Amino acid sequence: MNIFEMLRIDEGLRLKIYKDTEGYYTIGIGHLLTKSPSLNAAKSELDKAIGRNTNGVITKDEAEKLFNQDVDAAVRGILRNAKLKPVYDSLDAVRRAAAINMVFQMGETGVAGFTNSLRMLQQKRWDEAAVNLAKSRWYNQTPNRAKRVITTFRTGTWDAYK
Ligand SMILES: [Cl-]
Ligand SMILES: [Cl-]
Ligand SMILES: [Xe]
Ligand SMILES: [Xe]
Ligand SMILES: [Xe]
Repeated sequence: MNIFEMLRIDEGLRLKIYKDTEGYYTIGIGHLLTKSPSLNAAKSELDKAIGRNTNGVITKDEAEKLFNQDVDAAVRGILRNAKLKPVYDSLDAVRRAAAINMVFQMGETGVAGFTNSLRMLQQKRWDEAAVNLAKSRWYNQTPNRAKRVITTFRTGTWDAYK
């Protein structure tokens, strides 16, 4: 298991524009297109992202391409953030994958706000972090996904994904 397979499982793969759990237009492997309610705005952001007139549909390769870009951006966002990087560098490989998933999902600012959990993770207080991480809107809105990520930070193993 790795970050890619992990996110492919949590996000799924959809070749046509769809709405995510918050109702925003998305495509591929969780590639958010726009927060706007306008489908045309979404079609325009998609065409710009792909480089062609897609008419709201892309191929598997195009999806995987956007996915690679998005994972890369997520890692880079963590490294660039002064509140995230030190935590991230303190973690083992498995746990780092969990941090990437969260950022991919809610953004760097979003994760940078889990101050208290950040500190517990840095201190390697796994069970405590786990409990604090569940006290969030993220967990109440996508509890199955949040449980899998939480267990991963908790245990340092990929068990929740097997
Ligand atoms: Cl893009
Ligand atoms: Cl979920
Ligand atoms: Xe992190
Ligand atoms: Xe994190
Ligand atoms: Xe976190």
